[PDB]
Amino acid sequence: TPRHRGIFPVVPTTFADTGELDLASQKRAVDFMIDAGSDGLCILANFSEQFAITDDERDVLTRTILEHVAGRVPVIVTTSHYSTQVCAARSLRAQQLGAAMVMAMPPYHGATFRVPEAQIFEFYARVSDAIAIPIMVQDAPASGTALSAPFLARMAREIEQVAYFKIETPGAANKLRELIRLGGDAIEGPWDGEEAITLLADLHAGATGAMTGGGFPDGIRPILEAWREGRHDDAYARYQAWLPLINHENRQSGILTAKALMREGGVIASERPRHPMPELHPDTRAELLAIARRLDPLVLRWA
Amino acid sequence: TPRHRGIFPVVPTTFADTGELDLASQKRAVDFMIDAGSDGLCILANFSEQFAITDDERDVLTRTILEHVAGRVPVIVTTSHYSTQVCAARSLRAQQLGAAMVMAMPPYHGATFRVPEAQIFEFYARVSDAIAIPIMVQDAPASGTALSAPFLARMAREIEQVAYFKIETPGAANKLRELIRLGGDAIEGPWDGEEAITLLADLHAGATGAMTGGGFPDGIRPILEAWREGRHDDAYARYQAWLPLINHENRQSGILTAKALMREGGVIASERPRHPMPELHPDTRAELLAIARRLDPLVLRWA
Amino acid sequence: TPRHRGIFPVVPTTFADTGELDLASQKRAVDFMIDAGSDGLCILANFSEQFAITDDERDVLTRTILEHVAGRVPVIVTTSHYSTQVCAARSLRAQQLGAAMVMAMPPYHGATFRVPEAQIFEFYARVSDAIAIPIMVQDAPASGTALSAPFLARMAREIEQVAYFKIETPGAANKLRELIRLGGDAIEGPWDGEEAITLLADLHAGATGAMTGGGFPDGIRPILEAWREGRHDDAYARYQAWLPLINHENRQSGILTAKALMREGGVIASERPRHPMPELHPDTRAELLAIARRLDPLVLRWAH
Amino acid sequence: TPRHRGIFPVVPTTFADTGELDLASQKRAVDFMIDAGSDGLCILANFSEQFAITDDERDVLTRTILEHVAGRVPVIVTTSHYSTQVCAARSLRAQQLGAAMVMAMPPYHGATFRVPEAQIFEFYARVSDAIAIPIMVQDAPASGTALSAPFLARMAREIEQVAYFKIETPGAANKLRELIRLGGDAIEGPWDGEEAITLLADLHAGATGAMTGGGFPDGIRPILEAWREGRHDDAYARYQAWLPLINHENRQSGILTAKALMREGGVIASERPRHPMPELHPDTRAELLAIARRLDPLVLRW
Repeated sequence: TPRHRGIFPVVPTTFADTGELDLASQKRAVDFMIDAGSDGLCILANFSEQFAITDDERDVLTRTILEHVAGRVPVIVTTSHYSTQVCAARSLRAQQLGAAMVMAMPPYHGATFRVPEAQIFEFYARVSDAIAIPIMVQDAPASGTALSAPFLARMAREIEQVAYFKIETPGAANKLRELIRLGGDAIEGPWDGEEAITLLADLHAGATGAMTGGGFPDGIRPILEAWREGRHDDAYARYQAWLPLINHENRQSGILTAKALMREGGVIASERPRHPMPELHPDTRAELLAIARRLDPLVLRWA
Repeated sequence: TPRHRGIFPVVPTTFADTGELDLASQKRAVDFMIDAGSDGLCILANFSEQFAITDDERDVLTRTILEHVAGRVPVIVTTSHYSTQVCAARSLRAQQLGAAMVMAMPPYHGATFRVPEAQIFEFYARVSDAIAIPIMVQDAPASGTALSAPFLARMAREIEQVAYFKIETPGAANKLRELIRLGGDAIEGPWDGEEAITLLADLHAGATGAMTGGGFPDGIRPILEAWREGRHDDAYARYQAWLPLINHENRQSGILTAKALMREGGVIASERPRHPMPELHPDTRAELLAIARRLDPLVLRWA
Repeated sequence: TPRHRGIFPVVPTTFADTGELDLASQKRAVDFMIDAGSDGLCILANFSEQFAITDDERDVLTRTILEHVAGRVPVIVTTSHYSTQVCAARSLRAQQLGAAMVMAMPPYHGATFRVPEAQIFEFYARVSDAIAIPIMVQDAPASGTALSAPFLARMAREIEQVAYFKIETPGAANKLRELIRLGGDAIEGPWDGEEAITLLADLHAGATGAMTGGGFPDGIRPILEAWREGRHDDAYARYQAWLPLINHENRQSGILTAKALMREGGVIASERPRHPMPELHPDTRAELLAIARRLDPLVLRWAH
Repeated sequence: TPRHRGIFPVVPTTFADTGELDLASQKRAVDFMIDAGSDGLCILANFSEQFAITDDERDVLTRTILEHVAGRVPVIVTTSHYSTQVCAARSLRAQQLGAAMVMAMPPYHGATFRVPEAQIFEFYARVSDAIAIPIMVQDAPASGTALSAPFLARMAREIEQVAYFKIETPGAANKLRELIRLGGDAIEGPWDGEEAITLLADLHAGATGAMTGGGFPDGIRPILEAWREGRHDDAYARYQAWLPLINHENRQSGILTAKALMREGGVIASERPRHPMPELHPDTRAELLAIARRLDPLVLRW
């Protein structure tokens, strides 16, 4: 039934050492992630350092990546913004350029600006009225906004284009179960995230998609395939094999994991983050590569 | 000795009922606030709904307001952004269009993306390198970032343009006390904020400027002048008279307090916030105007 | 209509200089606060430094303060605890010593340990099933726990003893409006707190009670008097006169406001908090007494 | 050269189904965890549901557990409390009953009551003046209190009994690197926690001790043994084998992991938490046992 399933890794934003956008590295990283087996791509998400770029750069990347994907895989464009009209504009802007789906945090700002449920509902309702592609609601700690399972289900049933969900708050597996139980057939895509650290538990709960990091979709995807085909022991086997790398990305190297792997493999030219995000500790990067070389991922043997 | 002191109210951003920028009303709001006796103005701050406007709208508002002010009063342009290079470029642009000062939060995003002290310092150090006008460090809850007084004085002594501070975390008076003690004459501008709810205590602590709401700066300003010339009983008198209005702004009508008074006074065409910020409860608005009509502020008798 | 209304200020916990309980100063403040015109008292709340005392001191203070009150005014005993059975046992114990009402935060601990709505409901339902006195649900920032107006109203409808509420979260006035509309007759006591900083807005919203600081109940009570008597303009004027002192308590002197006023007024022997809560800044203490001496509060003219 | 190192798992608090203390199961739990190779034990911590018990239960549990240990292993008693004198008196009482060490969060309450750095320093300095056993500073998210690495290093270099640390804030490994460098010889034990989820990275950073869950210390301890012996590939191997179980405890079953495993293995009579802590979802419990039964833990053959 669902339009979109599988692994949809987050595309990192590639900068040159000057801090400017490095679009040549950007298309190569997309090509690798496509060649790695991704069922799709999510762009301008938090692992893309979206908070560190400008509206103009955000426009450049939505055209650059979408035109370079050329229809190979579906693309999820992250369009989060406090203003409803801005988010609807970006979302409509994304669909015209060929986006298959838009993802949006609830409206929020910083540590103190929160939006009541009634206006959060209006926010997603009006973005849904503006576009013809489905909306993925992001339930992540960065928003500091509580989206209960009953409220999430209510939006999927009462708002047409609300159909997908990225549950990455603590206890996502239990929340995924309740989201599916309460939303019924309006929950088209209950997905998890957080670099697939709880993927095994979430697949038990009914997750049909995973928004992972971009470093090694090839290493994670067979877990979902083995889960869909009922090969649960193969699922635990691959999960246990790649869990130390997943755990290192989730806890140590963080956002810069994919870029540090893509740079060591010659996929992109510079793994630098945009200042002032701290760069990777040399030992943290050393341990990341040590773990990654026990698993032989495509990123280190692609260029 | 210092370049700036007094009352520097926040200019709200005036939208049309459709949500687009209402530049005609935006110019009227500036002229009223200048006519209310404001020593200066600060634009694109939290009470300007800056988190709900686009980058293009920032540049539109920065030029349009800095052109309409025509050097009458100095203007602080808020340029906060996570990226160091983006904030520095906005800060240089503000300087080129005639800003007397720039205000920037520490780099942050949402509830979870924080920056360590070392990189925060580098952030302000690099923005100071790019400009020749003073920088106002903002110490506010919205950033979720701890900026200790030893670290704040650290920056004022060892970063060239860092000389002004807006203190509005809880216990701001006692923080203003410790900041002035550790920093001395390097603390050129120890200012307070939060709509001047704690102004009297902050004046005791040694505050020389106040960034307040934009609705009634004529009501608050005599307390700074009365304190400037040692009339602390006159200062208390005007503080007690206007504190119920200030308390209603801080606790009830919030960001929209200024636009509600201007719209009632015919100063602007629309007091609507940009959705999804909740609109004022009708009782909250009536109670706001009931207290305002008791004190005869210029905004209700200007058009 | 309701069992209780009016001002219900929080009784501070009086320590000696070295930090042990000063029950002698503890009883004098109780007498003073009743002299100042309190419709009732709340003990062991946040302004009582309840987080800094032991379980044995909690029972000592509950037994001592309730016996010294002698039924003069109703007493709300704060019984908050993470554990359902501990809070329920505390609330039954308080009821047995003469407590008129119990106040309980939702179950929580620290910055990270929270409780789902379904178990918060079960928490209060079991605390209600254990006692025969009203329960006041505390909606305050300290718990870091979201309690919506529909959830609070549902608890008031479906859980017998849940009938009072202390709304202290931001936007308390409009939340009181939504609570009363959704809860109806189940809302016996929609009250506010936060030292009466938002009282005038809250009285507009329908607030029938206030849990304030204990330093100057005589200063705040006339606002609610004039409000229940329809003298709206006199309520504003009284609110405006005492607002710089309320504001100084809310923003500057904080918890220690009541103790600094009671110490200076000779009501208690020591104002000091229990370490490591910082002591009052000298300037902050001086500005507190300066503002108070403009208002002639009983705490600075109590001869007992 | 440090007094204490190795694995010091948290002893959960065993309740009855009714909610009362189940002391009979409590002693069995302690005996199993000692049987599982624990270098020491930590009691009344967060995985013990310390926030759900009263002071009297706190005292009764400290007496019962210490007496049942009889000095077989060193015991760390968690004595956290906002009040300095209350924490000092708890730490002294723990000492007189034979505790080798005390662990204390910085003073805090709920989501809004924080203590400035200077008063935190006085808090630990005063608890140190009152006792003659080492102090473990707990740097954990539950306190909502930021403790920088220079500050933690300063407390140990300048406060006598402050000598151990449990680093559970995010990015613990990189904070442990800085704390170890800054603290110098003054840090007797830089330890990690969080059920050993970051154990490998924290061993790289120089952690010499781990405060884990109580369900399978036999499964985690060989990781520390191999690392101290310099067998880093073996340390990774045992870490990978047990990481699915560690991950499930950290993210899915949580505090109830140890008790659920012990109840299944017959160690304890009831795995329930104290209400209103939610009970384990049955699917979460079934996934936990499925993973544990792939590893032959002592808890399922005790």
